[PDB]
Formats: sequence, structure tokens, C-alpha cells
Amino acid sequence: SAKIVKPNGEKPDEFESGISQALLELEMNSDLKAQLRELNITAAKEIEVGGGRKAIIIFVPVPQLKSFQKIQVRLVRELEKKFSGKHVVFIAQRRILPKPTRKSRTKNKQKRPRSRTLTAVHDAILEDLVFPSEIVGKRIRVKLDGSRLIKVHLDKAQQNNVEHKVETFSGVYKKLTGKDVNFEFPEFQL
Amino acid sequence: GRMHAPGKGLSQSALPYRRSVPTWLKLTSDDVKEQIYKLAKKGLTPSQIGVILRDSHGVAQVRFVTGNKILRILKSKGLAPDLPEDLYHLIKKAVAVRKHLERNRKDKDAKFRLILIESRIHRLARYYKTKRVLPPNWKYESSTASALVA
Amino acid sequence: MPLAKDLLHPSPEEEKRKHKKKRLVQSPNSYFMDVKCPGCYKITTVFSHAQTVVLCVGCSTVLCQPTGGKARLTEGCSFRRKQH
Amino acid sequence: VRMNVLADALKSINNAEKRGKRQVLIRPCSKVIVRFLTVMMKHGYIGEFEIIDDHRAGKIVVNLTGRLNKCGVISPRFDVQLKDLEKWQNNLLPSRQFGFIVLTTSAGIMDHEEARRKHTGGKILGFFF
Amino acid sequence: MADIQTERAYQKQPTIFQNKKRVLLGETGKEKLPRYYKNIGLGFKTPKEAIEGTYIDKKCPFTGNVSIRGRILSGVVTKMKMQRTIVIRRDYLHYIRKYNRFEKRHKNMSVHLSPCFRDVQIGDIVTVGECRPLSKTVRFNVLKVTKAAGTKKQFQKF
RNA sequence: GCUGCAGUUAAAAAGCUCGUAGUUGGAUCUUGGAGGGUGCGCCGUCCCCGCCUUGCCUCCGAAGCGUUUACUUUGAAAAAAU
Repeated sequence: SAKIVKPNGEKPDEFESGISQALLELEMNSDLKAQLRELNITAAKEIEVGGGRKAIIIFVPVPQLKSFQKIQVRLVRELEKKFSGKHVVFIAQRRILPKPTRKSRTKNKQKRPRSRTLTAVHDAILEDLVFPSEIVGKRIRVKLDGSRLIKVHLDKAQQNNVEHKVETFSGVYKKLTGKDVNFEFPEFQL
Repeated sequence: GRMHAPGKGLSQSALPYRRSVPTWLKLTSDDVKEQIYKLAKKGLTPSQIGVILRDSHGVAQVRFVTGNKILRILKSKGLAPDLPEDLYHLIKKAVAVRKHLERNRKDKDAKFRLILIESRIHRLARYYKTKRVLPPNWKYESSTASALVA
Repeated sequence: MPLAKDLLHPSPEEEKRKHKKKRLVQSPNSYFMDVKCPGCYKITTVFSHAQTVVLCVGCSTVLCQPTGGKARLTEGCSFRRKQH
Repeated sequence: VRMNVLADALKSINNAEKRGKRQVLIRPCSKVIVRFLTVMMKHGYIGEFEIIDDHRAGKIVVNLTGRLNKCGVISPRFDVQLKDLEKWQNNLLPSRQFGFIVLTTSAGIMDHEEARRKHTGGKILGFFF
Repeated sequence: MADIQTERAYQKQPTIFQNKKRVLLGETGKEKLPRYYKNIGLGFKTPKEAIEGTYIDKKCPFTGNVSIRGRILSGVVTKMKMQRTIVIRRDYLHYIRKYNRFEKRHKNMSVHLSPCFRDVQIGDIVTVGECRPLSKTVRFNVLKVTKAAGTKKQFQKF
């Protein structure tokens, strides 16, 4: 119920409950169970796409992700179908640590890991938002109006799973960072 | 460009972007770490392990299929040897040049070259020492160097 | 240099002619392949330029010799690239 | 080798505009290059720029109009004392009226006008007009 | 430890008296030496060694008769050749306008070092405090040993 | 000749390289409406400020208290004559 899988320091509910139930629904089965069972989730958040189909974002412990990666496509396919009208995906909760000041104080708290920096984390978010494709490259555009836009290049193959999504990834990303993201396709070295 | 000559030559790896992959790469961390350790048993250097792994068996970079550089893998198993390999091959090279110069006292080129090599060694050791790898007070000496490299 | 290129989107053809280090954003110019030799049926992955002898799984065979550059594959052999 | 990276970016720009060029690719970029490119941008001296992400140190493409006579870098990064800023802008700016000295202060990389208004000071990066 | 007392004169803290006495256990009494100490002030913790110790050192800021007043300085330990005293090197920046770059410059400062501090080893950064003339050269006394195994160039342990 | 010099031929790059001191050193770790000064005749113009992750902890003050600095900023302390 709420207790097990919606935990991570808060019980709660509603959607988390629905999705969890959906996972159980999937759980009845074969190899489409036992493999999942281990997987667990911290929380779910829902945020929309501009005309109005919402996207559902799921949070993972991070040690878990390799396994989630293991399934992903098949699971997402199920969650989109059972829960339709939403774009489902998977993001790992990452900690982020503040850069020390100085007088922040500083009781030289244990170093911290780049694998804890806000930029690194955000990069991870970008990496997580798209899936099996791969981010081929990136560029940053400085708009006349002091604005910045990040062009995130994408692979080509197998993309289709993401193609329809793109707009949500942009919106979702915004909700998290407040930065603007855009997507593109390549090229194929020759 | 270059340190002990006027050579310009740009030349390199050119390492790949793609964050992940290879994808056509199955195997596993398990697999190649075993592979690495077994090769290092045989006496192979990390450069050498990386090459042979690269060409014979699928490993584009050992880093990517395992979050660790080959040397770090070796050291963690307990395969790290006494001085870093670059320093080794330098010391060994200055040895072979030194042996050749003892044979042929008439070769001024060789004497020049020996100096160059030796300077490169002393600076490298200064760097390793600054960085704990070598005990502060480490030095390379002709006398003892011969005995050191083998 | 006539005050005309889109340094940001350069052409794939003239990007493909340039040095690996001179490429817009860098990238290599080398690849991997699967290699055959009828007697066996399984397939060894090989690196385009190779230095090492590469021998097959079992048969002391051959499977290219090295050179200045790309390994020269040996006589009666076949090879799909290839991935991403 | 390299001591600074800014000086290269700035020079590269200046030679682009001198040729009659409308774009450049600078390498390798840095937070400081971005910040400087940005101050330039706010003021009009360049168009829009783009940081391309090699898995290395970066490469920037700047699209430039042609309002730029010169963007220089001051090395070393001398300390300036609020009434050495008045002395700097006079040394290296065309008329009292325009052109900016851009420095780095505790409270941000800024053009000296913004410096005067905040009322902070620091070490001098460079300039343009 | 090493027998302190070593010299020819009986080392003692002034006006801190004894009197051992008869009856059983101890025997006399167990500590056998009353010890007097004080905190320097300025929030410098008086290290345990001072309180725990047998050593005499009049010159000690914690155990001895010296007051710390005046400049509080920090420097890097260049020498620990002399007994109970060290030499520290103080780097400072000299500003030259006439055209403007100033050039690193340094001064060495002799400073007394209480036996309470140990591992005073060259390389260690140390915080010394001004004091009454201890010796013709020495104006200062080591108040705090800043330390660090860090500076990694080796790996310190505990 | 710092600002602000010249050194192919005018006065001036050591025959060449190694090299300690000294100097000099790549990218990369925080983000995404009104208060106060002086001009112009109740109106406004133009700075400056907290805003539309930002010292932790001890448990408002106090205290703990600073990771070190340089830097720069705001104060005091700053002989009169000049």
C-alpha cells in the first residue's frame, strides 16, 4: 500500500497509491514479476504539458536505477497504457550539496563529491529525462535578452520511444531547474 | 609542444563523446575486471593491458565498462608496482643508454641524450614525490638505478 | 574565408574531411567490427587499428596484422561494423 | 603554453571583426569567458553566442554585428581601488561617455558603470568599445 | 618524559608547595607534585599535555610565568634545531607602486616552544603569540599547532 | 619609456640546449514593487536595496566562531604647521 513503496520518509498517496497498484497489477505475471519486485520508488509528482496532457514523474533511490534501466522501456510502455493520458518517466533523486562559502560558515564539512554538484545533478536530470537514445552533444545559446537556452542533441536510433515526449521533457525540466531546454537530431559520421 | 625537442606534432587519441555505450557491448564489469587482474598477474603493464584488451577483446576504454582506470583496478587488487610505469620505462631507458655510453665513451650524442632523459626523470620524480606516490627523499641515482629497474 | 560559414552547423562532408582533433566538437574517426573465419562459427570483435596480433577464440589463426594505421585483415575474412 | 584563455577568446573576436567576419569559434571557454561575452552582449557589442559541449572544456560560437572597434583584455588582473577605476577608464576608453571597462569584483564580473552604481570594486579583467 | 630535573638545579614551579607527609598508601601521596596552570586567553585551548605533564618550562605560556599580549602571528616552521625553541618563516607581500607589483618577501622569527607541543616538525604551520623578551632574540611563544597531515604530498594517519 | 621604448639591417637577441632559484600556469564544484540620496515645475527623472540555494550549529539575544588567505568594501585609530 502506501506504506511500502511510496515511502522514502513520507507515506503519501493518492497517485503514488494508484501507480503502486498498477505496479502490482503488472506484478501478477511471469518474468514480469520477480524482476520488478525488487524495484522501489520514493515519490511521484505530476506536472503538465501545455495544451493539457499531464506528465507523471517518478523518483528513484539511485542505487536502484540500473535495474530500472534494465526494464524501463517495457515498464514505461505498460504505465503509459494502463495510466494513459500521461507521459511517464523516471528520474533518480540526487542529493546536490551547496558550494561552501567562506562564512557559509565552513567547519570544513566533508569535501563533497562532484557527484554531488548542482550542475552535475542537472546534467543527470537531462540524462534521465530522455532514455535509451543518448545525448550526442550540447550547445548553449545566449539570447539577446540575457536569456540562455540549452540545445540538447539526440542520437537517432530507437528514439521514437521519446519522440512524442519531447515537449514534456522541456516542461518537466523547467519545473525542476527553471532553465529552458530544446532538442535536435544529427548527422552520421562518415 | 613537446618538451625535449622542437617537435610540434599533434597526435592523439581522440576519445569519444557518447556518454554511455558501447551498447553492442554485452559482457560486464565482472568480466573485464577479471580479465585485467589475470593479465596483470602475467606481468603486463596497464598501458599494455589497455591495448591488448582494446584490440583482442571488446574494451573501448576500461573506464567506461567499469568506473575505474586500469591502474586503480591494479592497485586495489594489490598489483601496483613499486614506482609508476612511466617512471620505470624512463629509468630503464636511461639505464640502456648508460650501458651503451660506458661501452662507447666516444659518442657525444649519447651523452647529450642521457642528460635529456635524466632531466625528464628527475622532474617526473619531483612530481610523484610532491604527490606522495614516491616517499619524500626518493631519488634516481645511476649507481642504484641499474639495480632498481631490474 | 569569405565571411560565410555557419560555424555552428558546418557540413557533414567537410567536417568528415577534417582532423579528428579539428572537428567542430571533437570525435574519433575509428571503428569496431565482428570478424568470421568459416571453420569457427562464433565472432570476435576487433578494433579498426590494432597493434596486437589479434587471434580468434580457439584456433591459433591470425585475424589481422598491425600497421601504421588500420589493421590489415587477413585474406579470407568478413566483417560487419558495427553499432550506434 | 596557456596562462590565460580569455585573452585568446578576445583576440580571436577582434580578428574576426577586423576581417569582416560575422561569427567566430572560440576555444576553449570558461565561466569567465561566458561572463565577459555576456557583459558585451547586454550592451550590443555582440549578437548571440552558443556554448557547444565537447566532452572537454567547451567551444563558443559568437555571432557578431559590427559595432565593435575593440575588446581588449588587461593582464595581469591588477587590483583597482574605486579611484583607480576613474584612472583606468580614462587610460583606455575612447570618450568619457561610452565604452566600458569590465572588471571582476567580489560582487560579480561587471562593467564599471554597474560597478559605480553598486559601489563595489576589485581586479580589472578587460574592456570594450 | 626523560627525567626532567635533569640539570643541576632542582626544577620547580615557584610558590607551588609541597608538603608530602606521613601515614599510609601513596605513600606520602600519589601525585607527589602539585601542578599549576592557566589558560593563555584569546581562546587558546591549554592543551592536555600541559596539565598532564611533568616538564617545567618557565617559558611555557600555560605552565610558566609569561603572559601573551601583543601581536598574534602565524608562520611556517622552518627550523627545529634548538632545544625548546623554533624558527618560523613569515611570508608577506611588499607593494611597489612606483610601478605596481610587489614581490614576495619574508622574515624569520625565533619563538619559544613549550614541551607541551610536540610533533613540532618543520613544515608545520603554527600560531605564536607575542610575549615579554624571553631571550635576546625570542619575542614569541608557540600557542597553537595548526598541523596538517594534509599538504598530502605523503599520507598522515589517525 | 609602470602608464609608455628599442633590439632583421640604425647603438642592442648569448653558438646551442639542459636546468635550480625566480617568475608564470587549462577547463570544472550556487541556480533558475516599494525604502533612502539632488535636479527640474502635487507630479516625476537618475543611483542604491531585500524581491519576485544564500552562515551553519549550539538551542531574539547570547554563544559556539570562524577553513586559511590575499584582495576589495565599510568603520575607527589616524600631530600641528604644510
